[PDB]
Amino acid sequence: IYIPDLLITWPWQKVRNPLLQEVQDEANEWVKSFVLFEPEQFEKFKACDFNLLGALVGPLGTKEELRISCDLMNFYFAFDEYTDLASADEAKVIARDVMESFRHTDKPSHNKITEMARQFFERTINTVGNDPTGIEQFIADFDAYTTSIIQEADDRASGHIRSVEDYFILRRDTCGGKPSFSFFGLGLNIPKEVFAHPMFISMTESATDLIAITNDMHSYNLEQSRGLDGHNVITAIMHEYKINLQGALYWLSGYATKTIAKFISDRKNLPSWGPVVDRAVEQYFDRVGRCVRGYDAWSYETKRYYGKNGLEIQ
Amino acid sequence: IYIPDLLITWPWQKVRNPLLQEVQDEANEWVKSFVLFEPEQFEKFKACDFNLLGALVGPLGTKEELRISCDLMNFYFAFDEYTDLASADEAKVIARDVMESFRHTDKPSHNKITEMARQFFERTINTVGNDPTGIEQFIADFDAYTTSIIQEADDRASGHIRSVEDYFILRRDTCGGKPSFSFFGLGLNIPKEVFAHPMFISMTESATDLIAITNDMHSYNLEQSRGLDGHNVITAIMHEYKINLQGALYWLSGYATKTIAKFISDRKNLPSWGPVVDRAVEQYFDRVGRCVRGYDAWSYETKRYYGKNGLEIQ
Repeated sequence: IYIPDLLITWPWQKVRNPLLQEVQDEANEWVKSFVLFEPEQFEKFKACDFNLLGALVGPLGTKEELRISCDLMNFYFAFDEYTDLASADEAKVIARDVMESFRHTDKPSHNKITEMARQFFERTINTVGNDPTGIEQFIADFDAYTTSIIQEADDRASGHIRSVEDYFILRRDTCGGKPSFSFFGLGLNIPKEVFAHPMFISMTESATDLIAITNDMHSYNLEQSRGLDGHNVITAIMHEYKINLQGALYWLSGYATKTIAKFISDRKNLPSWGPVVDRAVEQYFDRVGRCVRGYDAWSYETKRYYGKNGLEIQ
Repeated sequence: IYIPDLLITWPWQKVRNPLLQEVQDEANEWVKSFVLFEPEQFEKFKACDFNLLGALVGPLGTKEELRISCDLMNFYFAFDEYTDLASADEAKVIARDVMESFRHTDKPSHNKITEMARQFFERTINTVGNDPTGIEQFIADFDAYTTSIIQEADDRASGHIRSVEDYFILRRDTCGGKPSFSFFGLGLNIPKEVFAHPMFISMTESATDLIAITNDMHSYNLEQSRGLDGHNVITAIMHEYKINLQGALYWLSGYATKTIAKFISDRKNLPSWGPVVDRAVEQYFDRVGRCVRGYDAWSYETKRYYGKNGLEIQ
């Protein structure tokens, strides 16, 4: 099997924040203070290695900025664990309380996950400053993310094979790209009208697809090993186009090439909103660029470790 | 080799204007009047079958509307023939004169190709009415089309294998999609500002890629049955991604799927410009839809007739 590099045409290159190993400890301290880690649960947690992910995607900056980058990825883990054996309606209330903790960090929390959420976002606004419009964008993205996951666990145990179109509509919210992008953009004070511009949304959608499909390609070998390969884009493509695994990977390479080319073209054709926000929007998608590359780096290294492997029998 | 259907997700369906056979004569009794056909030259002209293209592609309407639709396709051929043995700077002058013939149908012409151009456009404006903004769009599309072909024939006899990105930048002008779209849109009186809207340009680019890649895929067997065709998108993909023919076709299927999905998404997210313009833009891309399907229909039937079984081991 030949596995194409879906990001060969993605200009942003992999860079590890050097300040890791200097926040990796106090970051792992913080999380354990909120999660009663069982043995075997601490394993797969640290075998995922969410702090490295923060170092690959977050701004290259102060030790405090790498701090909040580590908390985001760790908070995503903690939120999923805290709501693991919760029902749909309970999960929706928990997510709504988490979003209230983000909106008002001055108000006190009422449980482990609202306190975690309150601390992490209070730290973030200390480091990054006030950003009314950015904060609203992030909470809106966090809401669409939590909804998609809670309501996909409500769909689970069903015999329908998802089409390629329906795979993307769901995975654009489930993969957690959108709230990662809007979080790393906090402080840029981008106006609400720019976030609602179709070319902003279009570039956001293209970058999310790349996070979803790279994650599925890099995890597919693992997934198909133990019948976890049912919700993968490769399975959707093989089923819908009646082609073998090799075919579906060439297909993704084509799909990826068009997606990247439209991301870059849309960047070059954005409207101007004057010099100040233009620099902000320039910086925003620079951060998205680093984020897509950083997810692909981490998602390749962790879900099939080895070295520079390119051909397997699976 | 398995050949995918690149337009399987394209909602517009193939429909032949029933008024063909009733316009095919008097329309073919026009090109003969302007081109001195030699044997072997009148062959491929009736073996290309440009009036069926007009019937597959143009609006389903009056016999006069099918007339102007067949004139455009016929004019594209007659222009290439008239400028076949011309130099680069000579070809630019002839193209500039033709565009002047479109701008001023009242003024007399000075040669075969300016008279044909004048007679075709006066008829077109008799049928569809005046369209100042639409006429400017079409002439701009026709300028970029003639320029691209004149400069490709001038660069030719060079050692460069063109990359995938450079293949698309050229072929978006060379395939004649853009002037076809703006021509079939004549009469809709779309505002100059809607033509310059990046979502209008993006949808236009997406539909042109589909015209370029369907034509190459449907002509690739012919093109390689006679060499290796170094100017085909399949050649560019095999070279650039170091994959075989089968691989490059799966790649195209993925590239087409993303392109189509972005065309439909972009249509659904156009801004509103009021009730009159919105109906105009709805009709414009409905016609582009029919045009893309119609080109794919014609170029599958012409370049390798046979039938649709799926497989063709060549």
